Amino acid sequence: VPDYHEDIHTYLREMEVKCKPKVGYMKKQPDITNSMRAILVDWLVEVGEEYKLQNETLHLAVNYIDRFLSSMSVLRGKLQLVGTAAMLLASKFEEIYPPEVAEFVYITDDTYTKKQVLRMEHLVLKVLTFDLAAPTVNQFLTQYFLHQQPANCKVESLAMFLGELSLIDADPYLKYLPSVIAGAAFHLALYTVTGQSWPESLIRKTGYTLESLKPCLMDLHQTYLKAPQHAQQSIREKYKNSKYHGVSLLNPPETLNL
Amino acid sequence: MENFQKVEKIGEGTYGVVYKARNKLTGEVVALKKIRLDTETEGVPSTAIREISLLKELNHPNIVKLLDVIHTENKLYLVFEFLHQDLKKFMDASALTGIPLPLIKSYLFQLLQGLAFCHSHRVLHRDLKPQNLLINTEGAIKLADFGLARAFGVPVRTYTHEVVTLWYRAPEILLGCKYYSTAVDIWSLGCIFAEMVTRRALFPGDSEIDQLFRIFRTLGTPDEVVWPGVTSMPDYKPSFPKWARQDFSKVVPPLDEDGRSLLSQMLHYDPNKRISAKAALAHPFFQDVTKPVPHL
Ligand SMILES: N=C1NC(=O)/C(=C/c2ccc(-c3ccc(C(=O)O)cc3)o2)S1
Repeated sequence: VPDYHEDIHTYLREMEVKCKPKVGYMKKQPDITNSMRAILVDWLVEVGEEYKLQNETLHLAVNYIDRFLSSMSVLRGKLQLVGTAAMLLASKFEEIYPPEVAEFVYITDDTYTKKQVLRMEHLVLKVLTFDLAAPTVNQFLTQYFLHQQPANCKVESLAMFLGELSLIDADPYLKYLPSVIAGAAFHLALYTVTGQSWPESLIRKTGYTLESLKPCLMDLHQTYLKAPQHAQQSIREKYKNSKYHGVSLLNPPETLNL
Repeated sequence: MENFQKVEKIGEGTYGVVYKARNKLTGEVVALKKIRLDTETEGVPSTAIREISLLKELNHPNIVKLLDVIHTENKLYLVFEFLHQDLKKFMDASALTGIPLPLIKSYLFQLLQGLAFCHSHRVLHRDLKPQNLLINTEGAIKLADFGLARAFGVPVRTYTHEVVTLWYRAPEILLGCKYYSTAVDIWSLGCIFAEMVTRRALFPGDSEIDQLFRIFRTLGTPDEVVWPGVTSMPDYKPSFPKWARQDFSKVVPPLDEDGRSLLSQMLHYDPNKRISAKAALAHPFFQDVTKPVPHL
């Protein structure tokens, strides 16, 4: 545990603000909806599980897609192409072994060609102006985990579970920064498993009070309670498995007392 | 791309060739890194993708400046500020005379500032060798070649093992360690510092095992006292010869008490005990520091 922790925290806090999508971009998309993006993101969860991709890669690709749809109108039948090129770029950036273009083409069931996937890769790089090193809920959560006195695996798995649930729903989660969603997710995971709250050391590190996490945390408590009813279910399935301590099987708290 | 006239191929980088070029309209002398591309295969190489995005984040006097990305269908060019030569050529050209200690001190001070900036913006360089460190006529040195570089996490995950040119590769990589971080860049810089002092590579191994043994013969063979956890590392063998530590007065004769203190902190076995680039900048070796011009 080094000498760069605070410097990096401070820099990622500047970067998350420069890397955010436009909150209302979906109201200006004439052919696609939030429920279409929710189907796309849920599918990327499956793609990631199929290829054994890091959670970080999932978070990155969702950031690339949301910033891309911030300035670019996309018709519904071209949306999965945006998502595929984004997951290709995220894998190239973050993975030790990124899957191949031909493998990306196979998982779209030949919906697009190789030429198309690669032409879209070039357009996403153009639109994003090569700015791919974006902060994610993931990056913040892992820093926050260092404050659990002492390390609880179910808390960490549930925090990851909750931070991933937030990717699916642009309304409401596009409103909040990665660091806030991660605070909320961590607090809620902690509270559910152990009964403890957002710790004082993190209030101090982040500048975030439990009150200030309240709006995101009200939302995420709702998303958690309604998770088993939700149209998209790939995250719940993934988080049932024993590498996640089966945390999507735990019962949410009925009440937060906040 | 039609505003550039090519002057000369000035090398092959980690991937693709580097040319000297001039801007036909402004006169500006630039370095072009040409990267070859495929449809019919993988797209933009993951190596170019990392390099360009990390370079966008890394604006510092001691980090080579990316001026433009010329992204065609067929070809990808990176446009860089032009620098005179690399440290390996400088080192060869002054192999008989030596590099003046005030300029060794300068160059190390600057490499450490570039590196501190990298590390505190969550980037690992992972390929610090003298040919990736460029110098100008004015006494400046810069980190270049971010093709093998990586944005890291706090705390780190497992990254590519296949990492760092053998001669500058840290013992924790050599010993098959699960995690590595910023201390691997400090190791390489320790190696380079010594190389500047003595004019020869500190640890010129020719395989992973030979590299380890050259390290062991100089610094002593590490044990549980010196490095908690070593004997429990994946490629550690308890049959390794046990050599004693060589005295730095012999290892790097030209260097004063401060320079030897710093080097031994940069070549610490334990990655957690090994000095950081920020701490190294604060070392007494640098109290006197000036910005001499290379006597070429
Ligand atoms: N491998 C590389 N990665 C970069 O970013 C590079 C940028 C760059 C700028 C200038 C040079 C350069 C390299 C070598 C020489 C000589 O050997 O004379 C002269 C100039 O490289 S080179």
